[PDB]
Amino acid sequence: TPPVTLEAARDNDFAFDWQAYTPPVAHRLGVQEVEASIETLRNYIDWTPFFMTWSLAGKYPRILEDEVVGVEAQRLFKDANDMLDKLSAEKTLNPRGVVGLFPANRVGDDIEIYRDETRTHVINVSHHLRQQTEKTGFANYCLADFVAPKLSGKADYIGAFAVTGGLEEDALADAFEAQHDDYNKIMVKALADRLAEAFAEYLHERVRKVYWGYAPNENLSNEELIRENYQGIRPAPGYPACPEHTEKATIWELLEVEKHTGMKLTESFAMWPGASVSGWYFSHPDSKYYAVAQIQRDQVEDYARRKGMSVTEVERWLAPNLGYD
Ligand SMILES: Nc1ncnc2c1ncn2[C@@H]1O[C@H](CSCC[C@H](N)C(=O)O)[C@@H](O)[C@H]1O
Repeated sequence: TPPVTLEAARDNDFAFDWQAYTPPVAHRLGVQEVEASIETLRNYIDWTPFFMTWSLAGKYPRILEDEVVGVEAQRLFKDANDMLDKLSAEKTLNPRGVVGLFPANRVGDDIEIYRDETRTHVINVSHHLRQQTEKTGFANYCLADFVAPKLSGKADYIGAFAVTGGLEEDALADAFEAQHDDYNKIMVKALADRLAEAFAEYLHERVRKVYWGYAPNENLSNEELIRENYQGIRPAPGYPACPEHTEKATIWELLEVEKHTGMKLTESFAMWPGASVSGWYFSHPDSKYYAVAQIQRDQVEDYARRKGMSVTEVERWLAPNLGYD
């Protein structure tokens, strides 16, 4: 599909009657350190990516009864849960996280995040990109579109989070490495990954039901959570609706992530521990995932201005999304 100008894309933003809508008010404004036990998180694990890591095809639980890999799958599942039992009893891998909710409003392709409900002083800006090709019967989406425009005068909110399967991951994996035990090195890293993703799922439910509080009576099964049968999204920097990784630095500042969790960012803006998830929370009922995809030089240069970066810097961070050489 052919490219459009930045202005043409913005003229085709997500269309919504903000005058008739009351964005749900965040019940708990502020930043809260959290933790979750392995016992708590194991009921929020999505096991299917675990089997994928072990190069086995099929959806859990059906994979256990499969005819070619079911026996192997059952053995992997037993070893995994045996290791979860031990990590749990010995408290040797300890999931940690932090959550925050803030007053927020959209301005253009960005989301202003305010110190307080006066909505004057901006403590941070969450910057977003916009789809920039010809859209047939649909908006040129930008994640900012799911927050009320400041011009509408509607009180709106944004959340963020960072969670990890635990700071101990490297020590446990490295010890299996020193033992030449590649099986259990793979296993403990796969389990840390499951616990991080389970914590992201559990904490998102906590946010919808309690911290933000717009779905207090939600009652979804784990399978329904895996199918994303809830209202709102938790998009993560680096993923297709917000591919620009340096926005993780804004999450780290907003939530004081390292102070509250021990989690760190690298020079490439990768998270440490490896088993880590971070992202935003959007409440809007029409919010959804999509791909920004390829963008043009006008949007790159505008993003650079808004970020305080040179055009050269932004072309490094957005290299995979450049629709030009
Ligand atoms: N287009 C997109 N833009 C931003 N984030 C996306 C995205 N598509 C998926 N995600 C992210 O990926 C997560 C889903 S994958 C994680 C849950 C899954 N049950 C598992 O264990 O693997 C989403 O919650 C969101 O954080």
